[PDB]
Amino acid sequence: LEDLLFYTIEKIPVHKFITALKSTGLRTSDPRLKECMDMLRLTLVMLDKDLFKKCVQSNIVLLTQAFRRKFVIPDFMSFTSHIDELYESAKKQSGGKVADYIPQLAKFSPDLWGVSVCTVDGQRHSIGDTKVPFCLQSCVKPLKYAIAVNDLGTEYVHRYVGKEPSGFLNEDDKPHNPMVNAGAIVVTSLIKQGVNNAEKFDYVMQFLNKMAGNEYVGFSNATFQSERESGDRNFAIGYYLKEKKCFPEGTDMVGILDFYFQLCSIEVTCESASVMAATLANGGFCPITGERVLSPEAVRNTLSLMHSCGMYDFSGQFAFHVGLPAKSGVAGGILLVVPNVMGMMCWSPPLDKMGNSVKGIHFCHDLVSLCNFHNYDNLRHFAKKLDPRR
Amino acid sequence: LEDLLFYTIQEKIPVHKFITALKSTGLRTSDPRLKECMDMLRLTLQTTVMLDKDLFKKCVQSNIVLLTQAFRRKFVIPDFMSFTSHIDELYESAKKQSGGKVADYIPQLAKFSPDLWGVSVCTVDGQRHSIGDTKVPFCLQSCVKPLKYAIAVNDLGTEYVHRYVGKEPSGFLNEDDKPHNPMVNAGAIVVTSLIKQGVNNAEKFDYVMQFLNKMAGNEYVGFSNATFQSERESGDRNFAIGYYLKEKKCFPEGTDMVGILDFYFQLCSIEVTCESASVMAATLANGGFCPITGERVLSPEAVRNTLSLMHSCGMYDFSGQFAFHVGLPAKSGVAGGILLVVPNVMGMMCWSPPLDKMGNSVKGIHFCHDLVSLCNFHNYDNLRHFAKKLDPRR
Amino acid sequence: LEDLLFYTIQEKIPVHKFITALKSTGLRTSDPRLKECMDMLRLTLQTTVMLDKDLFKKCVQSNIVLLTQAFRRKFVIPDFMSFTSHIDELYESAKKQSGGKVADFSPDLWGVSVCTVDGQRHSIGDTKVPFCLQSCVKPLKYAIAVNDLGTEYVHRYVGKEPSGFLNEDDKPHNPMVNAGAIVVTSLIKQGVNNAEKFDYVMQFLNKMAGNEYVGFSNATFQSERESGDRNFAIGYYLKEKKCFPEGTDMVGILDFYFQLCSIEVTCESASVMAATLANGGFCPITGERVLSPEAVRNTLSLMHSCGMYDFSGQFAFHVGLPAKSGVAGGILLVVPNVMGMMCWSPPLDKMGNSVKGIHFCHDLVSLCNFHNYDNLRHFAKKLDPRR
Amino acid sequence: LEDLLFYTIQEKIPVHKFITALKSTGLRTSDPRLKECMDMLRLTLVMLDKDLFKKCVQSNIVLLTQAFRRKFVIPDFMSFTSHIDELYESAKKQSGGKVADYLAKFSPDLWGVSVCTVDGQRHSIGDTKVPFCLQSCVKPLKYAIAVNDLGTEYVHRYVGKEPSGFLNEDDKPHNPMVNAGAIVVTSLIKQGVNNAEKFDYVMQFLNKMAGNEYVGFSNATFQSERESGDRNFAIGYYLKEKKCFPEGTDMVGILDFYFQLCSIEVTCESASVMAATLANGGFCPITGERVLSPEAVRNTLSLMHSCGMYDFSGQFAFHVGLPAKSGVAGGILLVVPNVMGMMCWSPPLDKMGNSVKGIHFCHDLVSLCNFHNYDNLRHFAKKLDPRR
Repeated sequence: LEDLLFYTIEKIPVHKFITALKSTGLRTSDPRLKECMDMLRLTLVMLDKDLFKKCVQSNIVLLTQAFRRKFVIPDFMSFTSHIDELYESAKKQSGGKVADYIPQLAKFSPDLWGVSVCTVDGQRHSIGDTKVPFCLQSCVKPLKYAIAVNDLGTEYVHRYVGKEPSGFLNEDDKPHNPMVNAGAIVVTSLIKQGVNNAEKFDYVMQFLNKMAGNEYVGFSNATFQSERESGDRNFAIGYYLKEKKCFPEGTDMVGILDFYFQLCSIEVTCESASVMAATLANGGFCPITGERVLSPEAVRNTLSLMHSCGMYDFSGQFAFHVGLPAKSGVAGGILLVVPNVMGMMCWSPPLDKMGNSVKGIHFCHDLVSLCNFHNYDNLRHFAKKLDPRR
Repeated sequence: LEDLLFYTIQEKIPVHKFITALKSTGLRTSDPRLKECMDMLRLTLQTTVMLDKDLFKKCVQSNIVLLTQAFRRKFVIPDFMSFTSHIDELYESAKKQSGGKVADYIPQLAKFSPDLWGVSVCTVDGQRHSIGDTKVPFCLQSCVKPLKYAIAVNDLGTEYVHRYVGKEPSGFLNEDDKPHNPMVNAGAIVVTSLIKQGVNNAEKFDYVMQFLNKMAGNEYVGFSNATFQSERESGDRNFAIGYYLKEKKCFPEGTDMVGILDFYFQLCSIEVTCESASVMAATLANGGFCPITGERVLSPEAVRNTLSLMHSCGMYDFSGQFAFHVGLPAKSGVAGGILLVVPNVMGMMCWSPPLDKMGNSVKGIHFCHDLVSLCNFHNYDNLRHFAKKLDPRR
Repeated sequence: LEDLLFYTIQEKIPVHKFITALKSTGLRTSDPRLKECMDMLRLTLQTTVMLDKDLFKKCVQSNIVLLTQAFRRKFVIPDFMSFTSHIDELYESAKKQSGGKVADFSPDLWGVSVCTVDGQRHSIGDTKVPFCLQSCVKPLKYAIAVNDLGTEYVHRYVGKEPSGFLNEDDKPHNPMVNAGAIVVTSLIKQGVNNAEKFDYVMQFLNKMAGNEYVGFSNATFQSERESGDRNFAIGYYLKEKKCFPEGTDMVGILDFYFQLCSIEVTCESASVMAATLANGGFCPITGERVLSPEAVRNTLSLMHSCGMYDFSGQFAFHVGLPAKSGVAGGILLVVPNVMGMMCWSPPLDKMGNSVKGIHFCHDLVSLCNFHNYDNLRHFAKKLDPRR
Repeated sequence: LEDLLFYTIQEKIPVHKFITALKSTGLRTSDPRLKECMDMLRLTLVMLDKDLFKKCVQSNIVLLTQAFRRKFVIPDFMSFTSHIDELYESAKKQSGGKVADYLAKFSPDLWGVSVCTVDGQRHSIGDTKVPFCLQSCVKPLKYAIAVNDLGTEYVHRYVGKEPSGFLNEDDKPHNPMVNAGAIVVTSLIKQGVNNAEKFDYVMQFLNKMAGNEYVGFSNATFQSERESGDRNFAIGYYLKEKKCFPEGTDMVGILDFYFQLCSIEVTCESASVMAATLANGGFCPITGERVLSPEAVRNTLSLMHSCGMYDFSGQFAFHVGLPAKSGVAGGILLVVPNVMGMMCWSPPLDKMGNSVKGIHFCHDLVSLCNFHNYDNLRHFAKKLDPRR
């Protein structure tokens, strides 16, 4: 196992192993690599059979699979080369306008652009401004919906909200889906019922942590305050939803919107969020931690509704061309999921008429032109498309 | 080579025991890709029941690759015999769903017994299974919409086709005045206008028929003149659509709209069985390559576009719900057929005449829900973690 | 002058004889226009029961003109007694229709008040029972806005046409829908608090009613206030689309809005308001000009098209009279140039309109040609009260 | 009787003097109801005395008395037509809008306004006697015939009573004023008969309404409507599909009848009598004949009010406050209930599909006079009332 892996790389200089590992896409920071990385820390510049396996033994299974090219993208280093090329073609689109409707959204420089990819195997790549935290805004919708369905199951959740695109309420007298603001609001009321906004938020927060594999998650109070004061439309919705009895019994609405606004102000970076999208691409299992955050039905349902409802008015166009479930938000983030392969976060503040990141949208189209990630792309015949999984 | 495979089935090998092993891969002896081998076997049985290396290699030599993959269980569904057994269970479960009304609006659709129910599977590897009434021919009707839309996009390309017709569900014309998509009648009619322009219907129809043959691997494709006459006569709302389309200039220049409507009804009147249709379905599942004949019928462009639209628009008003729960591109028609594609896996046709309020076959819809509950074919199901679903792929 | 009148009713005229002929013109002795004359009779009765050219003239002098037109049969309904006879018959017929559901007031409560443009009054049923204007206030308050701010201003904020939340211009559809009524409410007496606002609208409402009963139900207000989720939704959507005038406090505007819906009237009191619109802005009993013709016309047009909720198209077609209904069960009904009236029954039909009222309005038009498009010269079988 | 009249008009009465007086009440010597009295005048034909006057005038003295005793709706007509002129001139200066090309022959310069009161008083200015197709203006007329023969309950079994805002909740067209409804109405009239007979009937009906003034048919327009009528065929098949026609209806035929109806020709003059008939409660003002039941006239006016102007109907009914019908030929059939009716014709149409000049004229008409539905008769403020 370890021995086998040992030769694969009479004495192994650590830095040689480190690079070999970093080329598989895995990060030394990987939670699943801790024991091995610690063991390396302990020993620390060259390793031998007995010793190597001493460090590696604990993680050997994951290390073997990285080195013996069994990850979803066998050649990651090449794949990231294309990601960079794509990232840069999109960088060249300066159009669109940053949402100014609140000061926190206005602050952001138009030229912040980043793409963070995390596969279902935990292979990571980043380019651009990945580490800059920004608000999930509408990107939180699929996430909290996932939490909702995960906790309460599909049937309960959809007693309250619809399964399809509108085209305020539908014929059943419920919001059309969780991706619209009315739907999202209703969903917000389903999560952790009978508890105060503080604990509710803590719960959701801890849940987003699991999804991120404990990568950066935060809260913008500045954004929250601005969301609250300027939230007149959301209030109009709340009051309508209340009058239509769309909420669970014993719901304090004004609280649900307070809660709702908070979720929208939850902060992420491209990195942290790409892992969240990976958890969705991995069937509920966080790729880096390996823990099961969400139930498959919750993930399935979410991926469905990001497909149909995800892009706002660009959803149909998006689904037809990109053919991938994705979530957009006013922050300029696009949470993009390629099922069974990877997930990613694209962030640029400038948005188009539809309200989606211009660069992100551009990048998504490009990404799918290049590789066959399109839902209806065929695995055996994809014509001239590049397949990163081979 | 073949040689290795001989040991993969004693010194001398009964012919019938080679057959049953082959037939168990889900493959059929009728397979066009098996012909050279199947013929050597039939010929050899003349020169007489049993074989030896050299004699075996004599028969299997041409088709070994396919035969090797089959006996090396390298096909999509490695255990086909087990998978089909589940299909039969789901079939029986749906057979118990007698609700729904057969479409009476014309004599040809009313002629059908409410109890005609069949399912046919064809994988991308040519593995076949059928149960219920597979052999009974019925009109595609709306099941033809994706197929003819595939043809247009194949010939004319995405960009052109969608100048005339839209890419998304309606939710008569969209904002740009094009029909909403190829899946609605307004769209299907427009698309019908795009195929084989500048020729008379007879040749247009023949072209479309050629195409359909290739897609069915030359299995049964036919025409019901009875239905065509009745579609023609009763087609008032299609004509309304035709005139609105002409008035709105949705058709290409020089289009003859009354003729395009004749062509349209003709296409709706094209006949298939569950078997022949399931192969057409598997082609879309196979990225444009007919799973049984190995020929490339459709461009990946066309196939992808079609699957997307069948996903969003294919189930009528049950589309949103269908895509959510079943999560497979599918197409329903008044005939009671459901053209179902599981990408990268297989394709199938479920046929029952009784329709639900949405217009979809009751037993079909029921079967499709069940199908996805059992196995993870749902678009967004995970290949690694599908919980307690079963995965025929392994 | 009055001389003539004298001989129109022997050497001496018993007073009762004068009152009874007067009350037959449909006029009421309480008519503010009759005050002087009636004051004089009560005084003469103190200085005692008969009148004479000099005594008479002394009483009827001040009021002659009205009293003259009254007895020259020159009012709009020349024969009132015979008209009110039919109203009573129409009342009893509609009374027999008990279908409908009360808002959640007895279901049995039903009543009709007629006030013509000449001040002629008739009342039957429970007409003194006070009830909330509710949506019946919408036209009245729109009339105030148009009156004060002019047509062009008011309609910068709200639309003139039936809906078919906001229209293409992002204004509410009209003053008759809630969104439109809430916006309109925002137009009246800007820059002042709700107390002074409410008074202003109330004094206006008093003039329209000829100072007849106008009141406010706080019980209703508190209810409409807590249960108002629908309107608060509308208030925020309105605020979000900037449909209000700059510097509007919407939460305050909504409170004002609930206040206007809670204003109480009676069938009688209200019928005068209706007759005011029928009179081109002049309260028929006082003679004061309450509203501008511009305002009165705009209101009637919108009551015609938008007034009955979803029954507007059907009501305007068949009845052809501008009218407004409210959840309280009242129907504000105006016959232009003729009269105005208030039908009130609590039980409502599926449309939100009073079962009895709606029935009455249909009956009314079938009998008399008041229909917008009925003809004055050839009405066929319809009776014409103006002759 | 007539003796009374005679003194009103010295010992003897030069005929021309009676003419000009007669013509000044707005009446026309061409007036059908004056026929007997006009006959007698040429019979005698340059002065008249009692006997002789009473001889010629006796015939119709009730009309001549009313006219000369200013008992007509507009007592001072000669003043009123002066304002109509001013209004006409004011409107004639609107050069905006486009002629319907889809008629192009018609010069955009053509503008005319014909007035006919409920008393038979006539006035014309601009291009009155140029014939033009009713087109959509025929819809209310068509509907009135239907409701006249078939009654309210039957006609509205097939078509709706209210504005749209293709079919309504009941699956019937929204009203007679939309092509869908108009087509349906057309299938209602004179059923069980061939289009040749159907057309003759509607033609005779329209004649009545016009008091036998010009009514005609443009085959040119008709052929063109048929060839370009794809929209109407689409509607036709949809109606057929939804079973909106009476059973046994030949849908393709109806469309043809429909096309023919839109191609019927009127002049501002003949058409104003039609509108006047609708203003007079179904009685043709000039003939005196009863053409339409009050039921039909009332229903027609209601629907013209709400549905008449296309998308401008709401804006129109609000401001103008008069029932009217507009058409692609640039015609506007305008009805003032109980007062008069008129046709305003200019080819160029605004974005709404309404005659630019006509619309402009109507607005001016109601600003000047209180003909507005909800204008008050006692207090109109600063408006002008032709009825006094």
